[PDB]
Amino acid sequence: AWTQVLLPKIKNVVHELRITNQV
Amino acid sequence: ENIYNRLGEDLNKWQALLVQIRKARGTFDNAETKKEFGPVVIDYGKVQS
Repeated sequence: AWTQVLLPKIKNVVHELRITNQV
Repeated sequence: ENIYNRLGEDLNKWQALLVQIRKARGTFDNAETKKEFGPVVIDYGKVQS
């Protein structure tokens, strides 16, 4: 069930894209 | 040109000032847009970009 949820409560994972010293 | 004349032929050309300019990037070039300090908040939003 968890696998088909990936494809059961699931935490929402988050990450961001940023730029520093123009990188 | 004033900077060039003042630091004409330093260690190599400047070799120091450029280093602190990287350090001078502090309080700047960060994900934070508004500097909070207690009940006084300063937003460098317009000037950021």
